[PDB]
Amino acid sequence: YALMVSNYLNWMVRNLADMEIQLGAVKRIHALLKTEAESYEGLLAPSLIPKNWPDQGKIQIQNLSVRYDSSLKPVLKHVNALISPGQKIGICGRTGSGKSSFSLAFFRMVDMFEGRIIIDGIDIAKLPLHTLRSRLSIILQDPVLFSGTIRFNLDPEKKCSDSTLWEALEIAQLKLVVKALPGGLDAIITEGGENFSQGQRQLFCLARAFVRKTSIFIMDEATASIDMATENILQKVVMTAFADRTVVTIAHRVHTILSADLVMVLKRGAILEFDKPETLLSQKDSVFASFVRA
Amino acid sequence: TGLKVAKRLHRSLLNRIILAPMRFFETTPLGSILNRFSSDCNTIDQHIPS
Amino acid sequence: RACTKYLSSAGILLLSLLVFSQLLKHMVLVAIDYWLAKWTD
Amino acid sequence: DNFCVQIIGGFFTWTPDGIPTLSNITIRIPRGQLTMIVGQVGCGKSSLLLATLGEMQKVSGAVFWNSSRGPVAYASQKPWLLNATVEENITFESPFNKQRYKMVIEACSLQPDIDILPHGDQTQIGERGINLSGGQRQRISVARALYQQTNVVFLDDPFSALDVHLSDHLMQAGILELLRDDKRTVVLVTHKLQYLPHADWIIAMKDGTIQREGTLKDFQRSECQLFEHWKTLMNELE
Ligand SMILES: Nc1ncnc2c1ncn2[C@@H]1O[C@H](COP(=O)(O)OP(=O)(O)OP(=O)(O)O)[C@@H](O)[C@H]1O
Ligand SMILES: Nc1ncnc2c1ncn2[C@@H]1O[C@H](COP(=O)(O)OP(=O)(O)O)[C@@H](O)[C@H]1O
Ligand SMILES: [Mg+2]
Ligand SMILES: [Mg+2]
Repeated sequence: YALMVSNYLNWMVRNLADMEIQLGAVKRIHALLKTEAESYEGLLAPSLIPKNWPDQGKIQIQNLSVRYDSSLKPVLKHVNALISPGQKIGICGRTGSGKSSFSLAFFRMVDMFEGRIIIDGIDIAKLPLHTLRSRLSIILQDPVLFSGTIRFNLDPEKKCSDSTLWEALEIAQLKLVVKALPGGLDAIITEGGENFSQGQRQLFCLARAFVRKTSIFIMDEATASIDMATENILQKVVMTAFADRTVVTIAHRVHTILSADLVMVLKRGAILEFDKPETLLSQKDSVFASFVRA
Repeated sequence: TGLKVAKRLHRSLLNRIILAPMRFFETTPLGSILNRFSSDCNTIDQHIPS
Repeated sequence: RACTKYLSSAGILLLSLLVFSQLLKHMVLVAIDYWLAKWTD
Repeated sequence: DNFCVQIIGGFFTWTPDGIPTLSNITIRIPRGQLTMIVGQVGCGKSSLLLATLGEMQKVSGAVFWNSSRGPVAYASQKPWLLNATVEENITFESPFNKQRYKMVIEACSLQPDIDILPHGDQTQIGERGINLSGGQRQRISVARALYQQTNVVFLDDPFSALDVHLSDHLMQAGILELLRDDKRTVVLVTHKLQYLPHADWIIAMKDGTIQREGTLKDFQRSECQLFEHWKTLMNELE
C-alpha cells in the first residue's frame, strides 16, 4: 500500500485540480442558468382572447413612452396615435428618432414603462408573448436567414402549403429566382444566406413574413437593400395583396409613403406630425415636406 | 450520474436561454453564451464522468 | 450555489449510492489484502 | 494607361463548375474618377466588384490592372468590424494622422456617436464589445475605407443602412470632397439614383452582364429606355 501512496498521491492531487477546473465549467453554466426570463404568462385569461384577436387591425396608442432598460433614456416620449383598421401608416424621420423602437413596441421587445398599446380592445401588456408575437408579422431591415431549404425558411413549422409559399415568393419578387434554382422550394439556403444577394436575402425575409397572413403588418425599413425599380412594384403588390390589412410601413425612402393613408413624422422620439400626406405636403413649413423635397 | 447530469444541464440551459430578453442577448457577447454549449457542455458530457 | 449544481442535478440518491459503493468496494479490497496477509503467515 | 481596372470577356463563377454568374463582362473603370455600378437585385454588382479583386473563380476572359492588383480600399455590403476599438477599426493597421482622422469622422458624421458610448473613440466594437446600430457599423466600415491612403476605393452599397442626411453628407464631404482631392479611383455600387449626376462613369448591370457602360450623356442616346426608367424612378440627368 505504500507503493500505492507513491503512485496515487500525485494522481489524487491532479484529479482534485482537474475537478476544480471541471466545476468551473459547471459554475459558468449555472451562472448562465440564473439569467432572468421574460414574462410569457400574461395577465389576461386565454379564454378572453378570441381565436383571431386581431379581428380587423385597429391600433390605439395611448401616452406610450418606451425605453430599453431601467435608468435609461426613453427613446419614445409621450407617443399617442390612433390607427383605424385597414389604414396604411408611413413612418418617417432621421436615424435615431426612435422609429424602430416604435415597431418593437407592438411586440413588447422594449420596456413600456408607461402608456398602453390597445389592439382591437385588448391591451397587449395583458397578453402572453407568444400569443402577441404569433398574430403579428414584422420585417426587420437586416435580413436573418437560417441554414436549410427555402420552404424551411418561409415555413419552419410546415403549417402552409406550397401555393401559399409560392404566393409569398411571387409578392416578394422571388418567383422567377426560386423557380430558376434546380431544387425549387427545396433549394438550400446556406448559413446566413450567403448563396444569395443582400437584396435576395431581404426578399426572402419579406416572403417569410408574407406566409403568416396576419391582420397587422409592420414593415420596418424592409426595402432598404432593394433597388428602386423592384421596390416600387413590390410596394404596389404589397398594397394590393394586403388591402384589407393594417400596414405600418417605416420608410427608408420617404417617396414610398406618399401614397399612405397617414404619415407619422418622428422627431427625437416624439410624434411631431401625424396626418394625411395630402394635407401634410400642403404646409410649406412641415418637416415631411422637407423630407419629400430634399 | 454522468448521463443524468449531462442531459439535465443542457436541457435547463437551452430552455433558460430562449426565454431571456433581447437586452441580455445584445449586452452579452454570443461567444460567452455559445461556449457553454461548446466547451463547458463537452466537459460535463465527457471529461467530468471520467 | 453554482459550484453545487452538479450535486443537485445528480440527486441525493445517485450521489450517495456512488460514494457508498466506492467506499464499500475499497474497504472490500482492503479486507482481501488483509486476509491474504493472514493467509500467507 | 488612363484606366484603373479593365475586363475583356470575363466569365466568372461562384461555383467551381456551375453556370457563370457573370458573362461577357467588359468594364473600363477610369482612374481618379467616380464609377457607379447600378442595377436591380442580384444582377452582378457585388460579383463584379469581387471579380476584379480575384475573390471569384474566373472561367474566361482577362482582367487588367494598371495600378499586380495592389491594395484596394473595400467596404463590403455586410459591414465587417474587428474586435478592436472604433479608432482601430477606422485606422485598420495604418499610421494615425489625427488631421485626416477628424476629416474622416466628420465626413461619415460619426462625431455624435463618439460623443456617446462609455469610452468614445476607444469603445470595443463587434464581438466582445458593445453592440452598434446597423448604420453605425456601416459608417465605421466606410470610415475605414475612406481613411486609408489607397488609390482604389471599392464601396458596395454604403447607403443601405443610412437615412437621407447621412447619405448626402457622406456623398458630398466623403466621396465628392475627401476622395476627389486625392485623385482617387472610386467605384461606388449604389441603389440611390439621385447621385448619378455626381458620377463620372456609369456601369449598368442586368442579370450578370454589362448592359451599358458609359457616361450620362452616353445613356441619353445609347439606352433611351433605361435613361427614362431612371428618370421615372427619381422623378435631364445632367
Ligand atoms: N457568395 C455567393 N455564392 C453563390 N452565389 C452567390 C453569391 N453571391 C451572390 N450569388 C448569386 O449571384 C448573383 C449575383 O449576386 P450579387 O452578389 O452580385 O448581388 P448584388 O447585385 O450585389 O445584390 P443587391 O443589389 O441585391 O445587394 C445572384 O443571383 C446570387 O444568388
Ligand atoms: N438595443 C438597444 N439597447 C439600448 N438602446 C437602444 C437599442 N437600440 C436602439 N437604442 C436607442 O434608441 C435610439 C434610436 O432609436 P431607433 O428606433 O433605433 O431609431 P431609428 O428607428 O431611427 O433607427 C438610439 O439613441 C439608441 O440609443
Ligand atoms: Mg432604425
Ligand atoms: Mg452587393
